[PDB]
Amino acid sequence: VSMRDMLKAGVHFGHQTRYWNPKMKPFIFGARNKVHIINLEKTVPMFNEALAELNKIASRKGKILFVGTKRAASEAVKDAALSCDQFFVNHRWLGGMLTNWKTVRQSIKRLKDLETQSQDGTFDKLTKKEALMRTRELEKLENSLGGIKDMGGLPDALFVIDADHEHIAIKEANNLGIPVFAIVDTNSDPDGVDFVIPGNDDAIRAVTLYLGAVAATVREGRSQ
Amino acid sequence: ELQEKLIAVNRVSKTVKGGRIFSFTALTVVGDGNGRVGFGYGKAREVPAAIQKAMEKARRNMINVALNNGTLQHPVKGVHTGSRVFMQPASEGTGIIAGGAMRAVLEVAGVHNVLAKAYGSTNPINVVRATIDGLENMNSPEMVAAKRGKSVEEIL
Amino acid sequence: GQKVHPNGIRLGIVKPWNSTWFANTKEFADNLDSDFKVRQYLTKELAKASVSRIVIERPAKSIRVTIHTARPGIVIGKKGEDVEKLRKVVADIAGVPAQINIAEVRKPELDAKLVADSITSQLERRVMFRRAMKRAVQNAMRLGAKGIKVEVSGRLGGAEIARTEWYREGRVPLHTLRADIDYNTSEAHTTYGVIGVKVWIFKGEILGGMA
RNA sequence: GUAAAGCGCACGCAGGCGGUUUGUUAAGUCAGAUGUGAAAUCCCCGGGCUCAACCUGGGAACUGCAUCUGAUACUGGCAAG
RNA sequence: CGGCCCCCUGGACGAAGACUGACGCUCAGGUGCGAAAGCGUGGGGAGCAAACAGGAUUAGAUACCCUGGUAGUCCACGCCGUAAACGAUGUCGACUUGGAGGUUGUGCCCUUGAGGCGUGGCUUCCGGAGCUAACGCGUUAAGUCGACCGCCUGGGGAGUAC
Ligand SMILES: [Mg+2]
Ligand SMILES: [Mg+2]
Ligand SMILES: [Mg+2]
Ligand SMILES: [Mg+2]
Ligand SMILES: [Mg+2]
Ligand SMILES: [Mg+2]
Ligand SMILES: [Mg+2]
Ligand SMILES: [Mg+2]
Ligand SMILES: [Mg+2]
Ligand SMILES: [Mg+2]
Ligand SMILES: [Mg+2]
Ligand SMILES: [Mg+2]
Ligand SMILES: [Mg+2]
Ligand SMILES: [Mg+2]
Ligand SMILES: [Mg+2]
Ligand SMILES: [Mg+2]
Ligand SMILES: [Mg+2]
Ligand SMILES: [Mg+2]
Ligand SMILES: [Mg+2]
Ligand SMILES: [Mg+2]
Ligand SMILES: [Mg+2]
Ligand SMILES: [Mg+2]
Ligand SMILES: [Mg+2]
Ligand SMILES: [Mg+2]
Ligand SMILES: [Mg+2]
Ligand SMILES: [Mg+2]
Ligand SMILES: [Mg+2]
Ligand SMILES: [Mg+2]
Ligand SMILES: [Mg+2]
Ligand SMILES: [Mg+2]
Ligand SMILES: [Mg+2]
Ligand SMILES: [Zn+2]
Repeated sequence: VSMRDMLKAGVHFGHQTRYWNPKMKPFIFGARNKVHIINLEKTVPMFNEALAELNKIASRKGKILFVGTKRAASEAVKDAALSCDQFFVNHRWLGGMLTNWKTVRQSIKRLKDLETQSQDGTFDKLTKKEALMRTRELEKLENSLGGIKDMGGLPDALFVIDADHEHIAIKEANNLGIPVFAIVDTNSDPDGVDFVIPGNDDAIRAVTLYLGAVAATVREGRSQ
Repeated sequence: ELQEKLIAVNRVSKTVKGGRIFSFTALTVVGDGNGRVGFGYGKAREVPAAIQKAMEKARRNMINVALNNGTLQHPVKGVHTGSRVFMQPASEGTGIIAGGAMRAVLEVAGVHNVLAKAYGSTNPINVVRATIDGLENMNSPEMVAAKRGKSVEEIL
Repeated sequence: GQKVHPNGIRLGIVKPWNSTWFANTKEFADNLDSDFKVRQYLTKELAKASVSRIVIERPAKSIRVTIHTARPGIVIGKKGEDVEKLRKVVADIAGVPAQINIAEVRKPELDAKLVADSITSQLERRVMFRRAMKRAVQNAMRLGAKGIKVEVSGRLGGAEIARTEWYREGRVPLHTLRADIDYNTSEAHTTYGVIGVKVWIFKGEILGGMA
């Protein structure tokens, strides 16, 4: 992504000067209208160097977890993961999603069992109310683990939108040593992101830019 | 090939509305006998469940120490809360001169000749944390040589 | 809180009867007394053969006893002899031509009666109760039981204050009538009194009624 | 700080401590040497009682003290800043 | 330490210079100051109020409640020298991420009041590393160090006896 490509999307935009985090000073161009302005001169090379690492991970058969819980951007992140055959979390993050992996596996198995059971049959044997209740539980399990049913094991890389909002995820990752790739607004604490991208995390246009560029490079890394 | 060792078993209590509920806590250590050592602490309603819980926890967070032919590299101090352990290298055949909680940790960690001593509290949990912290801060001639930008011969 | 007998509450839902004959009101009590005596004699003479169940049918003018056991050879005896020896005395007790069939329990650690009587036999040979409890529960869970609860009660270890200790592993839903739960009891007569053992074993819910 | 334990607060003599630069001094300190530090005991290598305890040869040690000759980074003295 | 005014007087701080040239820090013993109650002498005395006098309440009230009410509280000059005299945290110096206030100086700039950008003193509250048994402390440390002083060594006996 080129600085012009970002700037038109509005990547330079930031939170209010009232709400910023201390470590973000190096990445901040300045202030206008009491608004923090992010410096694309740092943003572009860091994003490119992160894309290099993401391409490397995906080119060694890496499993990638796209992470974002914004109600606006949930579907964008889900489609972003689907466009590169990867795994995602678009619904509210569950604590212990990575650290408590065994419990997630039981939930994954239950979701698989319900969908397999409906295809196999015996829903006729169940009472009509019971069969409908089982379908409702299957829908709830899908709304909870649609993205990670096929992750199989712990992912090899994480992509995070608004790292401050998803702070539990990054704490878990660091506890596991799983690398964190994150779009970091001025209000976030950048310590947890090993490849940090400072940029707007709310705006739909810039978020979609991040996701599309990452997914293009991930498909490229897969293709070899 | 990871030798394990139970250090202590305590009987803790907690009074729910009706009466007391007794639980068992197990403090254990595991190690490969060649410079990798970890400790674990487990709680359960019954003793063997607590012990096995501690065993799995001990396998996790197994730190690596820089040993020197079965003894330390230099005298080292390890302080956790009240407990304050002093460890010091010794010659071959000295044995493990240490207190119980230190003896288990040192024996599973892979040292055979140390002279240790525990000052302050001798609570097994804190003593174990103290001695593991002391072993972790131990430096090696090659490590300090790379750190200071000299060669191992320029230091010894 | 008292609990309904989990076997009796599922009769005709997922569990069958142990007696499956028909009788009017004038030969009903006679039939109950007859097959009570039959079951009593068979449990007395076969206490070492690990007998799990005694089903009793009464065709037109006969009686057919099916013995669900875990050690068929011991029940039959060599050359197929002891089975006939007990068949003739069953015919004497019932006062009608008798037949004896023998069905083998291929996995004894999944039958509630066998687990319970094993636990009681270990108890009256002064084995520590928690050991036998844990071993039974783990053996059952290992062979594919989806849940088991074992409860031993009454003056354990020869104390002076009787207490009840139970241990559950897995899923044992007692309020689900659709669930197939095998339940049995047994009593050990130790030198300090009688000790009661109860075993629940859950083997998965059954869909489609008795069929 | 709350477990025993900060004087109720200040001023202040004796006392302890003292920024920075050069010169000098050589008291502390340091190095070497000489004298002395009884023998026994302790310790090391040996020898003698059949072994051991025990006895015993030589050494090491006796961490000290005084003196002489040096060293001058540091502390002290003195002088000038 | 609390109305206002005058007279005499102590300290702190800031701006810009000039001057002195280590003249410093701490401090056993010593000296002074030191709430309230209390003491001695004299004065004063509205309110308040130990003691006390009643009225009640209460098994009991020598308490709490009520009506009175002396010393005392006030002033002058002496004495006393003790408080949960507390931040339960000795004094001095250096160093170590932040954020939000109060208060009091001050520099510079803008059309100037207004406002902006600084820079000191004191002070209040969150909190990072670190520390701590924990609670918590956290640039006004209970953090990292240095100088000197005071003090502690199980509870009771006892801050008592001599
Ligand atoms: Mg102690
Ligand atoms: Mg009932
Ligand atoms: Mg105290
Ligand atoms: Mg004080
Ligand atoms: Mg002073
Ligand atoms: Mg002086
Ligand atoms: Mg000096
Ligand atoms: Mg001096
Ligand atoms: Mg000398
Ligand atoms: Mg001598
Ligand atoms: Mg000899
Ligand atoms: Mg000799
Ligand atoms: Mg000599
Ligand atoms: Mg000098
Ligand atoms: Mg001058
Ligand atoms: Mg004094
Ligand atoms: Mg007074
Ligand atoms: Mg008086
Ligand atoms: Mg007076
Ligand atoms: Mg008077
Ligand atoms: Mg009055
Ligand atoms: Mg006092
Ligand atoms: Mg006060
Ligand atoms: Mg005090
Ligand atoms: Mg200070
Ligand atoms: Mg003040
Ligand atoms: Mg604080
Ligand atoms: Mg300090
Ligand atoms: Mg402290
Ligand atoms: Mg005492
Ligand atoms: Mg006194
Ligand atoms: Zn944001």
